[PDB]
Amino acid sequence: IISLWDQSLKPCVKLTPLCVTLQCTNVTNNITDDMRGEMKNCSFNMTTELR
Amino acid sequence: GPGQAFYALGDIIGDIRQAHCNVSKATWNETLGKVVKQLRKHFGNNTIIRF
Amino acid sequence: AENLWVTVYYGVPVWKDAETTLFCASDAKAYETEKHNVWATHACVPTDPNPQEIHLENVTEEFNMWKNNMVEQMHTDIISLWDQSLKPCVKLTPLCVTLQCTNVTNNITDDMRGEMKNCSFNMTTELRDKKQKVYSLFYRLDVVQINSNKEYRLINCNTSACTQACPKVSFEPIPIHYCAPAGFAILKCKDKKFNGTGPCPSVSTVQCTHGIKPVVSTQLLLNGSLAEEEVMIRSENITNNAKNILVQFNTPVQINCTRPMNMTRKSIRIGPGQAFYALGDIIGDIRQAHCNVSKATWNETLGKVVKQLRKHFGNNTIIRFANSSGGDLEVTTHSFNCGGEFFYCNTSGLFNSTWISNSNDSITLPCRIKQIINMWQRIGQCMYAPPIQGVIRCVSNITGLILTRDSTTETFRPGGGDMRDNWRSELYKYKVVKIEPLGVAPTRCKRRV
Amino acid sequence: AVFLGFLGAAGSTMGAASMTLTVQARNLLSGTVWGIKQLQARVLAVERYLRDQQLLGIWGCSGKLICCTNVPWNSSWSNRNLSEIWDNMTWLQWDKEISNYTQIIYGLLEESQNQQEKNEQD
Amino acid sequence: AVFLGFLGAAGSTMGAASMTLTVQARNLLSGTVWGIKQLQARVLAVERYLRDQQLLGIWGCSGKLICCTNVPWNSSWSNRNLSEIWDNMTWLQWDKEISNYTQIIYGLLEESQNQQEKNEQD
Amino acid sequence: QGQLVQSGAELKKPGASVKISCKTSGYRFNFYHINWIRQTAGRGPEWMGWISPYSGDKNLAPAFQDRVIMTTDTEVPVTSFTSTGAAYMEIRNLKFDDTGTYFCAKGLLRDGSSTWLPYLWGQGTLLTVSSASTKGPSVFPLAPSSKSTSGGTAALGCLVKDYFPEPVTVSWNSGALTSGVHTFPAVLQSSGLYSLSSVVTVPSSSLGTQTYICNVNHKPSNTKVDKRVEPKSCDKGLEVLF
Ligand SMILES: *[C@@H]1O[C@H](CO)[C@@H](O[C@@H]2O[C@H](CO)[C@@H](O[C@@H]3O[C@H](CO[C@H]4O[C@H](CO)[C@@H](O)[C@H](O)[C@@H]4O)[C@@H](O)[C@H](O[C@H]4O[C@H](CO)[C@@H](O)[C@H](O)[C@@H]4O[C@H]4O[C@H](CO)[C@@H](O)[C@H](O)[C@@H]4O)[C@@H]3O)[C@H](O)[C@H]2NC(C)=O)[C@H](O)[C@H]1NC(C)=O
Ligand SMILES: *[C@@H]1O[C@H](CO)[C@@H](O[C@@H]2O[C@H](CO)[C@@H](O[C@@H]3O[C@H](CO[C@H]4O[C@H](CO)[C@@H](O)[C@H](O[C@H]5O[C@H](CO)[C@@H](O)[C@H](O)[C@@H]5O)[C@@H]4O)[C@@H](O)[C@H](O[C@H]4O[C@H](CO)[C@@H](O)[C@H](O)[C@@H]4O)[C@@H]3O)[C@H](O)[C@H]2NC(C)=O)[C@H](O)[C@H]1NC(C)=O
Ligand SMILES: *[C@@H]1O[C@H](CO)[C@@H](O[C@@H]2O[C@H](CO)[C@@H](O[C@@H]3O[C@H](CO[C@H]4O[C@H](CO)[C@@H](O)[C@H](O)[C@@H]4O)[C@@H](O)[C@H](O[C@H]4O[C@H](CO)[C@@H](O)[C@H](O)[C@@H]4O)[C@@H]3O)[C@H](O)[C@H]2NC(C)=O)[C@H](O)[C@H]1NC(C)=O
Ligand SMILES: *[C@@H]1O[C@H](CO)[C@@H](O[C@@H]2O[C@H](CO)[C@@H](O[C@@H]3O[C@H](CO[C@H]4O[C@H](CO)[C@@H](O)[C@H](O)[C@@H]4O)[C@@H](O)[C@H](O[C@H]4O[C@H](CO)[C@@H](O)[C@H](O)[C@@H]4O)[C@@H]3O)[C@H](O)[C@H]2NC(C)=O)[C@H](O)[C@H]1NC(C)=O
Ligand SMILES: *[C@@H]1O[C@H](CO)[C@@H](O[C@@H]2O[C@H](CO)[C@@H](O)[C@H](O)[C@H]2NC(C)=O)[C@H](O)[C@H]1NC(C)=O
Ligand SMILES: *[C@@H]1O[C@H](CO)[C@@H](O[C@@H]2O[C@H](CO)[C@@H](O)[C@H](O)[C@H]2NC(C)=O)[C@H](O)[C@H]1NC(C)=O
Ligand SMILES: *[C@@H]1O[C@H](CO)[C@@H](O[C@@H]2O[C@H](CO)[C@@H](O)[C@H](O)[C@H]2NC(C)=O)[C@H](O)[C@H]1NC(C)=O
Ligand SMILES: *[C@@H]1O[C@H](CO)[C@@H](O[C@@H]2O[C@H](CO)[C@@H](O)[C@H](O)[C@H]2NC(C)=O)[C@H](O)[C@H]1NC(C)=O
Ligand SMILES: *[C@@H]1O[C@H](CO)[C@@H](O[C@@H]2O[C@H](CO)[C@@H](O)[C@H](O)[C@H]2NC(C)=O)[C@H](O)[C@H]1NC(C)=O
Ligand SMILES: *[C@@H]1O[C@H](CO)[C@@H](O[C@@H]2O[C@H](CO)[C@@H](O)[C@H](O)[C@H]2NC(C)=O)[C@H](O)[C@H]1NC(C)=O
Ligand SMILES: *[C@@H]1O[C@H](CO)[C@@H](O[C@@H]2O[C@H](CO)[C@@H](O)[C@H](O)[C@H]2NC(C)=O)[C@H](O)[C@H]1NC(C)=O
Ligand SMILES: *[C@@H]1O[C@H](CO)[C@@H](O[C@@H]2O[C@H](CO)[C@@H](O)[C@H](O)[C@H]2NC(C)=O)[C@H](O)[C@H]1NC(C)=O
Ligand SMILES: *[C@@H]1O[C@H](CO)[C@@H](O[C@@H]2O[C@H](CO)[C@@H](O)[C@H](O)[C@H]2NC(C)=O)[C@H](O)[C@H]1NC(C)=O
Ligand SMILES: *[C@@H]1O[C@H](CO)[C@@H](O[C@@H]2O[C@H](CO)[C@@H](O)[C@H](O)[C@H]2NC(C)=O)[C@H](O)[C@H]1NC(C)=O
Ligand SMILES: *[C@@H]1O[C@H](CO)[C@@H](O)[C@H](O)[C@H]1NC(C)=O
Ligand SMILES: *[C@@H]1O[C@H](CO)[C@@H](O)[C@H](O)[C@H]1NC(C)=O
Ligand SMILES: *[C@@H]1O[C@H](CO)[C@@H](O)[C@H](O)[C@H]1NC(C)=O
Ligand SMILES: *[C@@H]1O[C@H](CO)[C@@H](O)[C@H](O)[C@H]1NC(C)=O
Ligand SMILES: *[C@@H]1O[C@H](CO)[C@@H](O)[C@H](O)[C@H]1NC(C)=O
Ligand SMILES: *[C@@H]1O[C@H](CO)[C@@H](O)[C@H](O)[C@H]1NC(C)=O
Repeated sequence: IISLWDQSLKPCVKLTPLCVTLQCTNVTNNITDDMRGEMKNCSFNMTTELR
Repeated sequence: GPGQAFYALGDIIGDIRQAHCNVSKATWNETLGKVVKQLRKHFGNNTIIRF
Repeated sequence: AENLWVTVYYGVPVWKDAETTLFCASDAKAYETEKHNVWATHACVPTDPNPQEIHLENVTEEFNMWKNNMVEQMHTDIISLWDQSLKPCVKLTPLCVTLQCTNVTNNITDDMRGEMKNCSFNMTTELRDKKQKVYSLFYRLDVVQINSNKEYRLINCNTSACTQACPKVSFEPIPIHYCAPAGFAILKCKDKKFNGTGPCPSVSTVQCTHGIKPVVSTQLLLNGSLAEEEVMIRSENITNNAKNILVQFNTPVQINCTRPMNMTRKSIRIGPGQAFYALGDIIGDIRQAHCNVSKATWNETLGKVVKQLRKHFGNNTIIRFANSSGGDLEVTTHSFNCGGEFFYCNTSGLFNSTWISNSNDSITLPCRIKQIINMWQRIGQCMYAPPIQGVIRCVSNITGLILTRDSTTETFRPGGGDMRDNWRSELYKYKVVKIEPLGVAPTRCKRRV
Repeated sequence: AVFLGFLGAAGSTMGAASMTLTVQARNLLSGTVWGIKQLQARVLAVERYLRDQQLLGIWGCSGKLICCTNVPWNSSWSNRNLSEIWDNMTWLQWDKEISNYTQIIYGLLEESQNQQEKNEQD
Repeated sequence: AVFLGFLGAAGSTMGAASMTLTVQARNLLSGTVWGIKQLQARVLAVERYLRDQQLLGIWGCSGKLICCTNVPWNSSWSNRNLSEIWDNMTWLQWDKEISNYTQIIYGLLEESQNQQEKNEQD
Repeated sequence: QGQLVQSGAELKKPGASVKISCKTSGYRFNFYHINWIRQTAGRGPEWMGWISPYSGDKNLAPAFQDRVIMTTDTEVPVTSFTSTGAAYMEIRNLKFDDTGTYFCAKGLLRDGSSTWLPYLWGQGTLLTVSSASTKGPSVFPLAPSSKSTSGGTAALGCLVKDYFPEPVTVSWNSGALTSGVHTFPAVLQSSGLYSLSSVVTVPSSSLGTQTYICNVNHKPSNTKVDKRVEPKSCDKGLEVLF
């Protein structure tokens, strides 16, 4: 199951430039202070089709 | 890019409420008894098994 | 009286139709074209010095060139070998930097847009921080703009990260033979007037095919084997217009294609070790890549072909010809490789005709050149053709067409949409069979006590 | 000597094709993208060879070529005369007509051998 | 006909398991992450088959199933009576008890064949 | 298991173009031999010669050693075993003792001491060696008659009178009514002209439910008469049933 696992991911997309710093906030809501906000909404700089 | 395509999440459509799981209480309250019934054949005819 | 008894027989001449895993064969001379692995062979078993064929007398077998397997097999194989040859070579992943381009150095004739472009760009050096200002030239098809004053980017940077072919390998189509494993057979239909399908009267058996070279092109099958007696056409459904009409030749019409520009290959290092092979300045005049076909020879061969159309479309009909309808470069033009560059040649010139029958001259042809190719549905890859230094001239035989057809009268248009048909052109003579030598029979015999 | 060639007697009459039986058996064995292809083929060769050899072994024959057994010819297996077969038909024709009932005969030719061996010894 | 099945006579008495000997021999051969697995297994199949077939060949037998030889039964190889074995024991039991001295017997059954052949010819 | 086609032949004078062809179906055309035989009313059944389509070896009888020529054509396959060929024969020196039907018949099997013995036969092509001129058939309709009053069975047909030479073909409804048909031989009159009759037996209850069209085809004169036979009879033993 492990071998098949890595073999299925060998040709797929690597996120090596997805480690750019992120700028995040809590999600769009009437926050109930108790819930910390399970999701986050984040802007980041990403490289385009050109380097 | 190039060709590499990150599949991000976008905005949310609808209310907010987490992922949950449902198990019928009665069925489980019966199966747990069925299991403890087989524990006592290992831990003495009359013992108490907490969880 | 006598009662028959089964007797067991080994090595009975009985086969069954099947497919299997076939393997190559190369000429002994070909392993001396070393050129550091010219594309296929480096690991292939030599071809027999004394090959043999066994004419299966009295035998009849039903071929089906369209329902073959060595075509699907060969087609997937050429792709596999294709990616395997580019796995160790140089990837252009940082060659998607923005470019700053102008038209080429000339007294522009306003009509011509300028087929090439001269471009400065920032490139990374052998060190990850310092950068350069190198200049290179690109063909019109490779680049596309975004709007500083003007700019450009490579057309591949929005589709796929590409890899450059090592300029060490060659693309020469060498004769490859397809041989069968042990306990298997390949049947050769030695029938002159064979239309590919059905019972071939005289059949022979052979282990390996004759030398079939991977000449890959569109609308024009090149360098293959001509028909023996008459130009015989082959099509799955002559009635269903949506099926390509593969045409085989009887005379090899001669074609001479060149690119006159004497060129520069400047090795731009984008380190470390990675070495982009850019084009440099141009040495000499400017005039595109063209193709020459003798008008008279083609005006005669076309008659020879239409003569065989009328045996399908009525004793007395009119067959017009037109150029491609519309689509990509790979479909509407004469996509092929010669000497290292990929020509896309307009086919409108040859298809000028209309057929009403019941000195020295040539028909010059105008080709565009591409380097960044996306060959195949989308599964070749995108690959940068390393620029060739010098003048590139090749002479070739044309041996067939890949036609298509659009009800008063009917016209024909060049196709070549899919690459399997190219192999089906020369792979029509062969079929694969399992050998099953367990023949049980009755005879008047009992086993000893 | 008569040597038409490998499979050369596939279209000749079955009696005539009995004359060339050693040539077909001889060439049956014929003892990195390309590598996996070649190797795979080279394994399926010995497997296709050893299946038929295994059968020819467990039918007691073991001896290459024509081999007799004490199985009665159930006439329903395409009843024709002997002169109607060994002077007329060819092996492709033949195995086609017999293909239906082939498997049953392979099954019968199994079991009879074993009993023979067993009580033969003893 | 009696067909208990492949290995069906592994728990029956050895005499009774002599009755089913063709079924086990039949199914012994049974003629990219997954690919290397499958292929490796498919090679070890023919190797395990050809080792035992090689032995059955160089003991002069060559003939499938029960095969006699002129080797004397050294009684120390689990001395029991014949009725004490072929009406009572099962083949797993048996080969377990005989497992100790097996290799020696395989060695002896080698050498005697050869001399037989040699002077038999000549 | 296939049937061999034999080509019908023109009446011919002691000199004229002479040939008869033969077609095939449902067999491997080059294995089996091809034997020719001719049955005249004066000398009996006589074997002429045989020829193999694969090799081409003809062995003729000395009685046809210098006046008959045999020919075979090329095979046109259908499947891996079955095929479709043909073979002609031209018998020159047309004497009057040659008058009479004659045939094609192929060999039995491919090998042995009985390779060519004729197992599968043909339909039959008929000659008439005659200086006498061709004559067309006078096709009259024959009136139905009572075969059984209690069982309700009748008979109706056509009469082909005064034709030369043999033969004349007679069909029904372009080939629809073949059950109960009985065609009688033609007698030659004291003049040189034949005459035959023909009658199919059909029930008496079929009047406006089936059309009866006797199609008399005579090829040497190129005439096709399509007579309509009336289902109303004139017998006083069948009128009891209508
Ligand atoms: C349909 O079929 C025709 C004919 O079959 C075919 O035309 C052939 O085209 C190719 C190239 O397009 C031609 O190949 C070239 O041949 C010559 C030299 O070959 C001869 O040279 C020696 C000299 O003694 C002879 O003795 C010997 O026998 C050879 O026959 C050259 O022009 C080419 O050499 C270069 O290109 C090849 C790699 O691409 C290598 O063969 C060779 O190493 C050379 O590469 C070198 O070029 C670099 C330039 O700077 C150099 O720096 C490197 O070191 C590099 O190694 C080439 O071999 C062939 O001759 C034509 N046919 C004939 C009969 O001559 C058509 O192409 C074909 N159709 C299609 C679509 O392909
Ligand atoms: C492909 O398939 C075809 C047809 O199925 C095969 O051709 C047939 O082959 C068989 C043999 O297997 C033939 O049967 C034999 O027939 C011969 C011929 O008869 C003799 O008489 C002829 C007329 O008098 C004469 O023309 C013949 O001449 C030939 O022979 C020699 C050379 O061999 C020479 O004279 C010529 O060059 C001709 O070629 C011939 O002399 C006959 O002699 C045989 O009888 C003997 O053999 C049988 C056993 O086969 C035996 O039982 C007899 O008692 C006798 O001893 C035998 O009948 C057959 O005639 C061929 N033709 C057909 C069937 O139409 C062909 O062989 C297949 N090819 C392959 C590669 O297998
Ligand atoms: C996660 O965080 C991101 C932030 O990056 C959010 O994305 C932004 O979402 C907001 C909505 O909350 C977007 O703001 C909207 O933009 C629309 C598009 O504007 C265009 O057109 C207008 C003129 O029509 C131009 O002025 C402008 O330049 C654009 O060209 C506007 O149409 C919207 O206006 C509507 O809302 C206002 C609110 O006051 C009303 O007053 C108006 O009348 C009108 O109804 C609105 O301004 C913003 O564009 C998004 N930016 C990006 C980069 O995506 C995600 O929404 C957020 N998601 C979650 C789940 O938290
Ligand atoms: C694609 O576009 C690129 C632009 O990046 C072009 O490359 C430039 O090409 C021009 C020629 O058109 C080059 O200009 C020439 O530079 C030569 C080298 O200069 C060195 O030496 C001089 C002193 O000798 C120093 O001043 C200088 O700093 C350098 O150290 C000069 O020798 C040339 O001078 C000649 O031409 C002038 C033209 O007026 C005459 O007046 C002179 O007398 C003399 O004959 C000339 O200046 C330029 O250097 C190239 N730059 C780069 C980065 O390559 C490609 O040519 C162009 N290609 C195509 C096909 O369009
Ligand atoms: C993403 O990139 C933006 C520009 O697209 C950057 O914005 C800079 O932010 C710094 C403050 O950290 C300012 O001093 C600069 O003037 C901004 N503009 C520049 C550098 O061009 C920033 O680095 C990134 N912002 C994120 C990750 O939230
Ligand atoms: C899990 O889901 C299934 C289906 O959604 C539930 O089964 C349904 O139960 C109702 C009765 O309350 C029936 O009317 C439906 O026909 C059932 N559906 C099916 C597909 O059988 C089940 O109750 C759920 N269990 C829990 C614990 O939530
Ligand atoms: C390539 O890099 C050069 C520097 O080698 C860059 O030149 C800059 O151009 C911008 C205008 O777009 C000026 O504002 C800067 O002052 C220039 N110098 C810098 C940033 O050091 C430029 O980004 C690139 N030029 C191309 C691609 O033509
Ligand atoms: C192009 O076609 C010509 C035929 O005009 C080929 O020349 C023949 O080649 C074959 C062997 O392939 C020889 O047997 C013939 O004798 C040659 N003919 C003549 C007139 O010399 C030529 O080889 C073809 N070139 C290719 C396929 O690259
Ligand atoms: C294309 O241009 C190059 C120049 O870069 C030519 O190479 C020269 O060739 C001559 C003789 O052929 C030599 O004497 C020079 O030394 C070469 N120059 C260099 C820089 O190597 C080449 O010949 C030209 N090609 C053609 C077909 O004219
Ligand atoms: C294709 O090229 C060949 C060779 O360059 C041309 O053949 C030459 O024709 C001339 C006559 O005009 C002869 O004198 C030469 O001997 C030929 N050369 C060879 C190698 O045979 C041919 O004419 C060209 N064809 C086209 C259509 O341009
Ligand atoms: C096929 O040839 C026709 C000419 O017969 C081309 O039609 C011309 O297309 C251009 C577009 O680039 C127009 O400007 C012209 O007006 C068209 N001419 C006519 C007479 O309609 C057509 O583009 C060609 N197509 C291909 C794929 O080659
Ligand atoms: C292929 O050739 C045809 C004709 O040789 C080209 O069609 C010409 O298109 C231009 C406009 O691009 C028109 O001005 C000409 O009148 C057209 N010529 C004719 C004869 O109609 C065509 O552009 C070429 N290229 C392609 C891709 O089809
Ligand atoms: C097909 O060929 C014809 C002629 O061979 C070309 O027709 C030209 O048509 C224009 C006006 O329509 C005339 O002015 C030219 O004189 C014609 N040519 C000649 C040689 O007379 C036509 O353009 C060709 N079609 C393509 C697509 O190339
Ligand atoms: C290939 O040719 C053969 C004959 O030359 C074709 O077979 C015949 O096809 C016609 C109709 O086209 C039928 O009426 C015949 O009955 C066929 N004969 C047989 C023996 O089947 C065949 O269809 C052709 N196929 C192709 C793809 O061209
Ligand atoms: C986000 O949620 C955290 C949860 O602890 C909370 O403390 C914080 O104030 C929130 N920030 C917002 C709503 O900007
Ligand atoms: C480059 O060529 C195009 C072709 O349309 C032309 O419009 C443009 O003016 C040219 N630019 C130059 C010569 O700088
Ligand atoms: C060929 O096409 C016609 C109509 O386009 C279709 O009816 C037929 O089934 C197709 N295949 C044949 C004739 O084998
Ligand atoms: C040559 O071409 C012209 C038109 O280009 C055509 O009319 C003529 O028929 C052709 N010659 C032959 C012999 O086909
Ligand atoms: C022998 O042939 C008959 C013919 O119908 C068949 O029913 C029978 O099953 C066959 N024998 C065996 C053992 O199957
Ligand atoms: C036979 O059995 C005896 C029992 O002790 C043993 O010692 C002897 O080695 C055996 N024979 C051989 C040849 O080993």
